[PDB]
Amino acid sequence: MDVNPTLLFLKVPAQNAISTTFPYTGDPPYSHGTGTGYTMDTVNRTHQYSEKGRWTTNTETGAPQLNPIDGPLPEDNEPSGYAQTDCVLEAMAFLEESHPGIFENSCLETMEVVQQTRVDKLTQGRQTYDWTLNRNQPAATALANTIEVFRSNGLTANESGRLIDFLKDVMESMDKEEMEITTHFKKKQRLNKRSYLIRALTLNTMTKDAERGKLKRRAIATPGMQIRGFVYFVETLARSICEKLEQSGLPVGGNEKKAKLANVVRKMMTNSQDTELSFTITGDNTKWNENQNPRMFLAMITYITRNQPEWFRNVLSIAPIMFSNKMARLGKGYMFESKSMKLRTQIPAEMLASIDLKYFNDSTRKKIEKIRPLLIDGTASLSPGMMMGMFNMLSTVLGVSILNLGQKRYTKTTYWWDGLQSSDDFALIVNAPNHEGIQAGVDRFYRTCKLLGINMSKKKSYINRTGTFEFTSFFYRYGFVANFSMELPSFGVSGINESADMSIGVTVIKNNMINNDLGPATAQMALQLFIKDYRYTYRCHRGDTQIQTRRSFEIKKLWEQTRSKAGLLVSDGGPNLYNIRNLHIPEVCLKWELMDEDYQGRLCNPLNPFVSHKEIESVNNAVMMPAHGPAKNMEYDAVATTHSWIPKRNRSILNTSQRGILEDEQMYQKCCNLFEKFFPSSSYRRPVGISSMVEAMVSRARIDARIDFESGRIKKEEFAEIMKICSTIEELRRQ
Amino acid sequence: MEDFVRQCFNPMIVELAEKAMKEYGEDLKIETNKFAAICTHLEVCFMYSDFHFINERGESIIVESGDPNALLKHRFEIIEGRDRTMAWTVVNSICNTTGAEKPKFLPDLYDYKENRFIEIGVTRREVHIYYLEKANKIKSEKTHIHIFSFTGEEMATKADYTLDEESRARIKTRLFTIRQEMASRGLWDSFRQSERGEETIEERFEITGTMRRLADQSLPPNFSSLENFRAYVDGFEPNGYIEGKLSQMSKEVNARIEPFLKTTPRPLRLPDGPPCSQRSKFLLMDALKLSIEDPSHEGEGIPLYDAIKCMRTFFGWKEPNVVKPHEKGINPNYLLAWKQVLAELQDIENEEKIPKTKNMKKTSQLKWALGENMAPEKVDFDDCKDVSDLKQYDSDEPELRSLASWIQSEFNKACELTDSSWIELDEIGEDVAPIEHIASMRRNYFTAEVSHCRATEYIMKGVYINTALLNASCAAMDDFQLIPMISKCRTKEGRRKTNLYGFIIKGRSHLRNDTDVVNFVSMEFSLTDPRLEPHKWEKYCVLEIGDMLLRSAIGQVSRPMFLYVRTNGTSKIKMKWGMEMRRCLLQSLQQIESMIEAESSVKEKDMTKEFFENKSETWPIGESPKGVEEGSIGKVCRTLLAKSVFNSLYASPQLEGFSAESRKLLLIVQALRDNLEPGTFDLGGLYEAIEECLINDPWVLLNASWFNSFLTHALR
Amino acid sequence: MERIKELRDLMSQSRTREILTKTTVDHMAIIKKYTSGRQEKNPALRMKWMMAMKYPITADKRIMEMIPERNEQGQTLWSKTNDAGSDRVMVSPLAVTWWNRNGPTTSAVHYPKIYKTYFEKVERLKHGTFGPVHFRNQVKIRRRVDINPGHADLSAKEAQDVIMEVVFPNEVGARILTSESQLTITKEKKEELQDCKISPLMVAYMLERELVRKTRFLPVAGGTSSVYIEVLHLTQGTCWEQMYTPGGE
Amino acid sequence: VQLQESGGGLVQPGGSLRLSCAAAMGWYRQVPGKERELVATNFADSARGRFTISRGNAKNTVYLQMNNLKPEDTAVYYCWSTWGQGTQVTV
RNA sequence: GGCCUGCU
RNA sequence: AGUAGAAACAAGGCC
Repeated sequence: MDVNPTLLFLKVPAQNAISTTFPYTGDPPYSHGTGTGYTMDTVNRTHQYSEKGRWTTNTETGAPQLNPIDGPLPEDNEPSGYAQTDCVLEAMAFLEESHPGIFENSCLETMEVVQQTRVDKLTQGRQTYDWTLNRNQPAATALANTIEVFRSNGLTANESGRLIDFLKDVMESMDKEEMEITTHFKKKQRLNKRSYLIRALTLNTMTKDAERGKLKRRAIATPGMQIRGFVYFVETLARSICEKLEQSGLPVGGNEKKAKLANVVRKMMTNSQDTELSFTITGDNTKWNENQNPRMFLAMITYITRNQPEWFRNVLSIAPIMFSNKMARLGKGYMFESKSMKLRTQIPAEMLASIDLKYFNDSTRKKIEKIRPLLIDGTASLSPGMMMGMFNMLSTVLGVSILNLGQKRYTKTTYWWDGLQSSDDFALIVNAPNHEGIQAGVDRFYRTCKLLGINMSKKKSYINRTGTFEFTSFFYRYGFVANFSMELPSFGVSGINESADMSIGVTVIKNNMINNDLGPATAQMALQLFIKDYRYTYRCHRGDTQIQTRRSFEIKKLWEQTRSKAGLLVSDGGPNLYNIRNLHIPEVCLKWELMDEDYQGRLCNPLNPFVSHKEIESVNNAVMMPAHGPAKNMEYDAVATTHSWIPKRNRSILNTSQRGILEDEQMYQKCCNLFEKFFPSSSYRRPVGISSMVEAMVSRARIDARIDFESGRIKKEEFAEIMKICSTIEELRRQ
Repeated sequence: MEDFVRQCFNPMIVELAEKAMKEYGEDLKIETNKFAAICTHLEVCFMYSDFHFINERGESIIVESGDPNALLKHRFEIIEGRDRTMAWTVVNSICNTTGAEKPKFLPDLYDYKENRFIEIGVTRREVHIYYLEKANKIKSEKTHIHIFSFTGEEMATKADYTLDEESRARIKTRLFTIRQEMASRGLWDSFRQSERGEETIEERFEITGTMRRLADQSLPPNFSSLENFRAYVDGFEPNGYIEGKLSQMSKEVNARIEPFLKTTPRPLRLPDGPPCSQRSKFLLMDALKLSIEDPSHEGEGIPLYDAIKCMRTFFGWKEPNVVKPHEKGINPNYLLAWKQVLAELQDIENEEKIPKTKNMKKTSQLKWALGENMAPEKVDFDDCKDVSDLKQYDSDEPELRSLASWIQSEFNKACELTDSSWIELDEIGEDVAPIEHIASMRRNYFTAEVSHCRATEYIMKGVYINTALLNASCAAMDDFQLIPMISKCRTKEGRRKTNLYGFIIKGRSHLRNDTDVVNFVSMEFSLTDPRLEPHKWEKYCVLEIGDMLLRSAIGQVSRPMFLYVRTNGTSKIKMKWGMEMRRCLLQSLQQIESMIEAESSVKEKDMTKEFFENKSETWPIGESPKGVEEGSIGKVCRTLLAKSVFNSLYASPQLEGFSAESRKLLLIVQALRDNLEPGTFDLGGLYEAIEECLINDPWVLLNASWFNSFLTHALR
Repeated sequence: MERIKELRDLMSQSRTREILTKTTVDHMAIIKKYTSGRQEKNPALRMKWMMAMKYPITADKRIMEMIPERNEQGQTLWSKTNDAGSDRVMVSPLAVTWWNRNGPTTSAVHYPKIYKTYFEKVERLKHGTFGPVHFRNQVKIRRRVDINPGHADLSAKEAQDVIMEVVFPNEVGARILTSESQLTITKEKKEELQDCKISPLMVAYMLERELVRKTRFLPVAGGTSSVYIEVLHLTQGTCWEQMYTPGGE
Repeated sequence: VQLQESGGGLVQPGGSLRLSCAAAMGWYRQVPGKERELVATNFADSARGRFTISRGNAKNTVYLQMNNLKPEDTAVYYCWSTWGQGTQVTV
């Protein structure tokens, strides 16, 4: 007899055992080298899906741009980006009519937010492409570098501390004859108008790793800092709009998505009488981002912001204006090998414009030949369409408009449709009195989608009777069925620290028990395995064992020293008291009454040199990138113990010409620590104002010395010493 | 008027007033009389506060110039002259230290004698109105208020004047100096009434310059300016434009539904080529175990001593010789490496205490076997351009290979029971709730079912091997290290036992990226002759190292005993994911527990015990030439565990792609079997998407064969 | 005394003097987050990889003067080589366990008073009473429920001023809290935590967690109470219901 | 899947009977005083050697050939894939 | 041969 | 050689 697990589906329905079809127990695919090939392929594919448009050359950037809008209507089922302006404007108008007051309200709240938003909001972001160094750097670092360059060039309106003023300075920088940047190898280099325009309109391309569910790798993009404020405002407007649309599912979580899917299916099927047939289409959109033209987003926003202050319209329109002229950096480059001479070489991507094509294979040779005409200063113009879901929410708005355009008031026919859209994925429930009606409805829906630059993937889509469908790895079969294979990768040690890892693991087990219908015995097994892996990872074994490690000696002496050994934490080699009933309690508090007072005091000592807290945002928040989803943050319950240390940093900056960044880091951190000691609320509430550091610090020294004498340790001798030391630092700052 | 503040007042005050001007964001060129008025207010604040000191008594000491001493205390300490944030900082600090009441508006000074605030304001109008005006602005105030006015008069409540009168003569002399100096200037046409409390501003975000031209090039094809396009949008109204283009659009743009029937789906085509080879990092079906029967636990003990003791338990060693060559390497290197390992093992046996971890010599043998100094040296392009052989890295579709029957048998025997328990679980909090008791009983049942399973043994082998390899790579980055493959089990009798499959030599492991490869050489004992399925051992070199005698009724077999030696490699990501193989247990048993719960939701009672003991219900878990064979729930547990283990062992992008694109077709087939009239828009496209994932991986090809068999058995 | 002294020492050196002079208060946050350290994409892989090194964690410089450089057998506990972009020094994990067996001891009696939420959870569970498990299909319907069982009927911003006035009374600024509920909360949490020396930031964070109301969407069947939602994993399942009554009731 | 059993009836002990079920497959039985009993899919102990299960995938039929029947085989014999209505066998 | 780094 | 698979590793750089 030959064993075959798949035959199990002959008795258990597919959805009731779908977890077996998710090989999420092995290493996910990773990219190894450059992503330049993928970037070039994506650029060429985006440009050839809109080949029948019209070509122009921008007078500012001098780059060739392709406009397919209002182009010839498609005559085949292949992907097409020839969106029609009038059709999309009409779709938005119908969306407004079905939801009166949506645009005006959303614009009002967006106007409030834009005029009260601060610059620091831009620091709350992941890697961004700093143009000062032409590389990806943390959002805060890139923002600081750009602000420094602007201030050195004379653009100091951002000193007002307002994001709108920062954007005003950004736009004013576009009209400057010559800017100056700094490079280390420090050298001051001058950038002319066109070079700075291209550096501000460019995107950095990388390869996406840890992407499960496809054989081929893809490319993703990261924009600069000049354009992120406009993107933030536009996405704020789009989120405020989608929050008023029940057909959208992008700005919500997973459980809300399931609830809305259940509600829509029940509404569609229940209202349908015996005569009407119902069919569900589990649709995926092929080349979703490559076929969405930024000009059409400009049209949608300018229709949304009608009868609004002109400044609001301008600030919200700046973003799509820059995306329509966006450029993409090709990537890291290409690495060559010579086996005859036994050597390797790494050529940067910027040489692709001039480098001969003898080194490249046929596929890459043709890709380079096709993309060369669009190369301007080492970057390729990508006007026709978006690169990687930067305007997720606006795309969801367009899809929701398409969905609502079939409310049976615009169809003008017996058939009708509804459903749920989340960018690149949708479920469409279509009802009609007969199979011919369903066919006509789906055909018209597809045709209308093709008029908006949205394509339906026929290969990854199928239609059945309502009651069974899929949506973003959620399988609905007369009710959503748990999978538990999507969350399997999150059952190990997170990698934050000991206490954080313990709390995160127990909380993940608890949550997957609540949401993903994890069984009790399975949860107990998960707890046991997690504890085993945790002890084997942090070298913290039970203590009563003879497992020799680098940490087994101190742990054993602590074990033999303690009297009530049941109170020792698993991190210190103690027994595990966790169970299904204790999954919502931190380890420290669960073992509090069992700890010896000496060990308890040594553990939770504020003066410990290991605990370090930076800001209110990073107290008990851990960023865990979930499998098959975007990066997410979780609140984990933990007590600040000596085990809450933060791990070592990379330390490879020491071998790079960018070595002075560490000295600047140290000096900035010293100044920030001094300010915090002067202003204790610096971390919890970020200080605001327009004065400089030393003014506030010296003046508060004055006052605090005064009052702490009026009652406290200070003495006249010390108070006068502080006053004249303040005068000394004053005259020092003078010179 | 600004010429006056250019001339008279000192710098300190003028820049203080300029920063106060910047504070609330209004411009000085439009209205300057406010600047002069508030700078005079600030000046009176200083001149009233300074020159006034106190000592340990009350009765302020007044000195025209502060002498060098610790006695420089100031009688009145200023509030204004600071930012709003700091003004409120001082307010709150004074309230919290003085125990006084917090005012709602900005004071100007604080004093000790009377322990309270002073809000000085000198207005153009006479005092006896401005005083009570600001008083009714401030609610129930105990802070004393004192104001002057240009005529020279003073006033205050309580008839209180807090310090010397010569200072006030100073104040009013300053005051009339101001007055009869404007007399020379001539400003009272507006000086009395120049500020009325204007607060208004319009936000301006103007598109101009280059950024405007960009806006003119981001419009539809037949538009010339953003102004015109916005005017058109504002004037646009729906007039049935989607219908016109829908009618005009070609009818070939359709989404016709192709019915999906029993005869529609065709079997997935498998690639053809040379048979598929073995990819695992260790032997799974052909492993052999040398044991000692020690009482130590899994992690307890020292590796090298245990390995040597286990190997001394076997007698019959012969001089090793080549049986099956690598067919691409230098087998004599493998032979010499094996003999070197034996020699150095003896060398450890001789000395005092067995080292916890041993380093081996870097001979040419393992230099070749571990791929040392073979990475091409990195150079610059400007120095290597004329080399004809210089080209890209080989980037093409992997070699095509057809499925072989060995993977099927390997999976078959990976789901079989064993004579040992390969899982020793940790401790949990004592169960207190009845649901916890039910969970514990279920867990005990599953552990009894799966512990005696080759899948669990493979899990432990992989976890231990990858953990040791990762730790050695991170610790001994430079020097080759010896690691014996150890796994500890428990017999049916209950006696604990150790097992030594072989050895792993880890090489240089300077791993920077998650994809960087660490090469090692693995040696494992076995009894399976490699002359029967040679195509499964394409990358192995197999020697003959001894003879084994296992008790059998046919005299005694005296079988040969071979050594499978190969060069393999891994990476940080692969090591990390292989050291988390225990979640296969989770996956499998979560599936089984979901089955049990779903069935128990029907009958209002827990159904675990009868499922595991009666074994009446069975699921299709394989096909025999006679037909489909069904097994009890325990066999399903073992089968799913083996499937998860093989997923973790043979993981690859092919597996992910095939899994997704075959789950799609499985859902379609399930819809067909449920009588839900399934339909497809392009089924050939889906088939081509599935078939492109099957290239050379044995596991994915076996999964595809299983899928074809399931289709054949289904659709009936 | 000290604080202004390192201020003067910083201003002595030209670079830090320039940083202090030209940098405005508003930019405080930016430069504080200014770092070359990228946020890790795969934390688990490197935590499993770094812990195999010697000196894998980081600690303040003060550790060099509280913990000896080596333990009894000579295993090093800390190193004097500083981190990449900080003055902290890299140390071994043993320095943690050492601190828990011979490090300085204090009075942790006030931690229960600080971490009110967690200890209240423990007390509620310790006195809970379980019941029989009933096996029947549960119709889990998704609903919006409040998870925090100690929220004082305050929002984030609404309680943020209360938290500042409780911890940072001087940086409150204009705000003086009007609602009398906030008055009593301030009084209680002021007199209760008057000398607690854990940290201002952690105290503020835990006060925010305790007082601020927070809500999330979850699949529930029955219950719906704040105390009954924290144990939602233990009382409700796919095909079983476990009757439970927390200690509070 | 719908299923119809044929071939049951009244028989002598030591007699023979060929059940057939028109539609993995098998045969289970139910005596008047009990629940379901496994017959064939592999055969149960009480019926092994006496009874043979076979199928014709081209006719879509599973057969149960019963020989040397006992009074203890008296039951409703149900086919399955989905359950038939059962055919009465009385020995 | 000596020393530096391992997400920069 | 080996790992791996649309491009890489099989140490890097600095003296």
